[PDB]
Amino acid sequence: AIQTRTVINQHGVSETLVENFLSRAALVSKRSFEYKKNFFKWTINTRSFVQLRRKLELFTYLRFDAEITILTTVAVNVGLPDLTLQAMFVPTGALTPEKQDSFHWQSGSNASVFFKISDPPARITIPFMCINSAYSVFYDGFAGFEKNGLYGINPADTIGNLCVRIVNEHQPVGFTVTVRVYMKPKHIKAWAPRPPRTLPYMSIANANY
Amino acid sequence: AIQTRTVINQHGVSETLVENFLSRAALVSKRSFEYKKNFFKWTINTRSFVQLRRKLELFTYLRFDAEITILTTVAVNVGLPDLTLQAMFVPTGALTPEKQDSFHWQSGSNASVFFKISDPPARITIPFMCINSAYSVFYDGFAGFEKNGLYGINPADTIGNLCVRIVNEHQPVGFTVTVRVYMKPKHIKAWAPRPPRTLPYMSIANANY
Amino acid sequence: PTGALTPEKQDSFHWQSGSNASVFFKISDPPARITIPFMCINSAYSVFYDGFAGFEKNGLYGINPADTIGNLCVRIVNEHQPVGFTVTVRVYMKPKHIKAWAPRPPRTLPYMSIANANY
Amino acid sequence: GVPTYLLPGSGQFLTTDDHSSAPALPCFNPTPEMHIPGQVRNMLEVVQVESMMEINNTESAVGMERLKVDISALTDVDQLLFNIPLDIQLDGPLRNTLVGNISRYYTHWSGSLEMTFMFCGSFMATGKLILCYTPPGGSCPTTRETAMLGTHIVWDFGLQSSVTLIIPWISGSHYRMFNNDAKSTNANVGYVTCFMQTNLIVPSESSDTCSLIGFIAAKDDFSLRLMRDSPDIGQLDHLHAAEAAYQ
Amino acid sequence: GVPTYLLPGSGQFLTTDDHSSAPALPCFNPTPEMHIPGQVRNMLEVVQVE
Amino acid sequence: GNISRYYTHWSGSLEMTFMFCGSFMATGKLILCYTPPGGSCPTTRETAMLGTHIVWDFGLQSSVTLIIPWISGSHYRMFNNDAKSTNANVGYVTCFMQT
Amino acid sequence: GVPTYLLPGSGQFLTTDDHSSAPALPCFNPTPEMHIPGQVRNMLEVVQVE
Amino acid sequence: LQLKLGNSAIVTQEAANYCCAYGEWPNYLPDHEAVAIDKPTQPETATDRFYTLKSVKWETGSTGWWWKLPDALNNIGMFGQNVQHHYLYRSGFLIHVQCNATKFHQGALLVVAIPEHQRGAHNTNTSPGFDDIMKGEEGGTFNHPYVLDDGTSLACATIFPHQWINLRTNNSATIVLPWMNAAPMDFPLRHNQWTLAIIPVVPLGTRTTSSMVPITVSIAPMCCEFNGLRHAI
Repeated sequence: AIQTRTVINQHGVSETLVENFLSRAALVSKRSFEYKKNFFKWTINTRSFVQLRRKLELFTYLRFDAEITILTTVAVNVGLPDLTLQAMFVPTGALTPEKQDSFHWQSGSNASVFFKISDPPARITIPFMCINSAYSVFYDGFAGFEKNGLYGINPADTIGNLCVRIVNEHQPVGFTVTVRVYMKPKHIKAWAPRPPRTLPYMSIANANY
Repeated sequence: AIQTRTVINQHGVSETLVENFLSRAALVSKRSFEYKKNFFKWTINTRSFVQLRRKLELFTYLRFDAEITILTTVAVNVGLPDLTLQAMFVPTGALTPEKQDSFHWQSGSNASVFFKISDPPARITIPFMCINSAYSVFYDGFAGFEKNGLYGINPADTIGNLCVRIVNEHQPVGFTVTVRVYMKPKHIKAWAPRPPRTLPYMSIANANY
Repeated sequence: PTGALTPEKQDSFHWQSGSNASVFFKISDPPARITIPFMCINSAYSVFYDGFAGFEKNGLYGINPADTIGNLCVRIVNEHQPVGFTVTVRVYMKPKHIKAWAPRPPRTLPYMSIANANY
Repeated sequence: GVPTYLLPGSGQFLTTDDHSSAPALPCFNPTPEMHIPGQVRNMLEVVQVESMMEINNTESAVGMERLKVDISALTDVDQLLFNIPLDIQLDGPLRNTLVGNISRYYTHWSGSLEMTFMFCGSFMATGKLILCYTPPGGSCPTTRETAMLGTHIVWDFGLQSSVTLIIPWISGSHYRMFNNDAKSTNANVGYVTCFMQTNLIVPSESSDTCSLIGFIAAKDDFSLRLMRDSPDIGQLDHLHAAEAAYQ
Repeated sequence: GVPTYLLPGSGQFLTTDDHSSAPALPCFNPTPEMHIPGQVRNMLEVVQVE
Repeated sequence: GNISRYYTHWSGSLEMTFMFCGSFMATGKLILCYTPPGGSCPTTRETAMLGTHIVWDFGLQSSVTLIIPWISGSHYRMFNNDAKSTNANVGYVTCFMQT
Repeated sequence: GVPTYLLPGSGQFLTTDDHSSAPALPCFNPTPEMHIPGQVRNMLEVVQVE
Repeated sequence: LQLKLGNSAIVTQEAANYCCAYGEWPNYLPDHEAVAIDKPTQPETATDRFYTLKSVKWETGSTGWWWKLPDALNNIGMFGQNVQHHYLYRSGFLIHVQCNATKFHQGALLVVAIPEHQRGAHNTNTSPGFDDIMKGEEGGTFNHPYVLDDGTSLACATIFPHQWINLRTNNSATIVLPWMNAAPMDFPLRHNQWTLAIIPVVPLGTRTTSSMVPITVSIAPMCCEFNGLRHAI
């Protein structure tokens, strides 16, 4: 426990701006699947890891873009022949595939990328797809009207989900695929600051303690 | 022992400038690790090899940038499937990972690169991150105040450390990784020249003889 | 170049020397390429030198000490692997920015050595 | 889009190239500059500073007794005191100076020098010396009479206590000219030698031993080229904590 | 065409870089902005509150 | 102290404000010292009056304002291993009962 | 960034091409030129001698 | 021929020159409101007094002396009291070294001032302790002066600001030292910027035995300032 000092001279103000307070491309999903549920489905919620959930709940309303980067690292359970993947983005109102060889992967209307393993990782940016003017982080209301609706789910707030599939046919080798997704918020406009949370989180759906 | 001569005509002065006296990208680290301590951690001190330590101690204060280039050469202990690496740069105040699968590799705040083996080698440049105005090469003081502090360690002088990890899952083959780091100082401004050292070095911490 | 030491073993400490220039190229890339400036300390390369470097009575005839350039050294970087392989190196040199002086008659009889003009 | 094709020499890594790089931390402001006194911009501002040499080139002179020569009262006339072989790269009086350590990193050097002596006797003591300069052709003179016909000055002690001797021109290289690893030493350019003209004259109260100190400094046309690495320390030895960083 | 060559550091992925990206849905108009009161632009407007 | 956890280096001036929540009739005095970062915390009232003090009562005002001139800080991970070096204690603001 | 695509004939090595190259030693000044007498510029100045 | 600085005055010197170390004077902190913004008290009339140290003895077998300049004045006088109850200072110095011998002595000194002189222990793997560095007013002694106790040679030690005391010609030296540090203000109890060191190159001699030839060192802080101890509220 050595107690030191150093004088500090600074001039910068433009480092605490909200535009470059949240532009850091944190990890948001990490899930494996074995191919021999044979695919990766993930809703595009942001409150999955508590390092970025607490930082994002200082504000009430904010507005941004997505900038998804999918990084796939394969293995054989020695060399793998030229694997090709598909990463289809399914918004609301379009149906999600339930099986690997479904007819929903052939749907033209929703956007899809086709990237090899040997390439640099895939990258698409997703526009602001709320039907309000901003994402309500905290919603003090009920989607379900009558007496039984889940508290604090805004029906206008949802984005979609993305689905990742090995394109190739059944091969005599069986391999394990690990998918990591990095999201980088762009063009931030944040409103109405709020006090930060001290007690630890208990669920993904609500603010219990 | 043949003694020869040749007349010499020169005009150049701009070869002994300090800007291109230290811009030569010398090797600063070389350490292997086997994956089957499973990673590479190295503090960003510069006095590790005595070819570049003596050349850097002609001056008292200097100021530069880093320009790190990481060159990784793998082997299997015949062909290796598509290895992906991560090289996270951990400054002061942020925590360093102690195990390969720690939760500190998922930290968004510190910068990381993701490079394959088959690519050209990775490269990031690091700004001047002292909190004085220059790096004190020779420090005539104590960080520890009371009676027991290590002599000549400036608490404002430190930079950080970088950590290199195989991203992939446990595979049935076990391989040996060798990492080389090349640092190239850019934008030199050096002050107060000092006489060069003749007797050989004895330790990495101090100037004994 | 001249004045810097040449490595005598594969894992010598002269490969880690920062001062001399080095390239690091894979096999799968297109081949490596560097250009080397005019590093004589006269104003031109003496092809034919009518003199002695060694002064006294025993110097090799026709070796100009100002004429030399250097030497290049090529090494497999990787560790000892359980497979042993054979490497073949070819070097192609392409002279640029020629300025030639004083033409001479061409040689008819065949060469006998690499050091001198015998016949 | 634009149509491209790759050259040979694509994706390599020279250690001497100059290209831009991706910043690891954008939107980071470093600490601003401050006027710290004594900035050096060129390494020819270091070699122009005077720095003393080792005149006492005899064996078994251990310590800081190498920096001075004694001239006792019981010394016969015309006896040579010292000579300096003007060689930077070779072991002698000019090996461990300030001009002989910066010009180890470079290969070719050519310029003019400037030597300065200084006498450290008592105030009463007198006498004369003589200081010759031999051009790079001829060899070192042995007697005083054969050395007077060169370029000499006759310096005494009572009037001045410091002299200045301009060396006109030197040059050098390293000359690795053969097939194998051989070394060809450059030929010995110049000498500066000193003889005793008259005897030393001290009174009955001062001590009978005096001393000389020599300095050296390059002039403003000393040039250097083709940087290499210096062998001055030694390759590598045992460092006590050689892996502080790893653990 | 134009002659190129690749630098070292080609095809990596920094988590702090800033480059353009292929839009997943072109020809899509988001909902327009509205004056929502209380916009914060700099985080030194938060620390000055008692 | 929650926004300046996300950042490493901080340096600036502060502003403290007290407020008294007694009844309307009640009176009395206090005294409010500020210790610069060199010296240590005072223990008695007389050794604390010689510093920088104000003598605040209750009947006239119910709020006071005390400008703190300058602070600074960092984290200082200076060794080889994972160690923590706490910054030295800058300043104190202490309060004694006058009457 | 700018969008590219590779032609056929990309990454080969003709022995007669003319392109720039990475200098092995930048910041190095060669020895300057000197008027050495008898410069030949074209090889039709050699065949005209008896 | 006197140096009247404030309260005291070293009178009756030999002719001398203010060879400024490098090219600058103290300068008084031209503009830094970004750091330690309690304006420096800047005492000027009650610190500048030529604190003369103890006279040291120069014999034939002597080998050298060294003082750490913010350390040699921590317990002496009005500058010594301002080091306690202040933690930031900023000052440059002035040094006047004067020995005195007759016209029958012979010798030579090298008065050099070394910025950031990190010392080193001989033939061990342990860094020097707190007690081998913070010696105080008495100073120290070179154990191996030929390598300046850190390996860098004495033959190249004229790259620092220096003057010669040659007892044939003169017996006085004067160096003015500016603020040489990376930070704008520094901590006086644990960091020492300069290091005054005097080394006899040619040892003395006379017909009789061991004449003392006592030397005097005098130090005076030039343009000093400290943090603010008095604030409004």
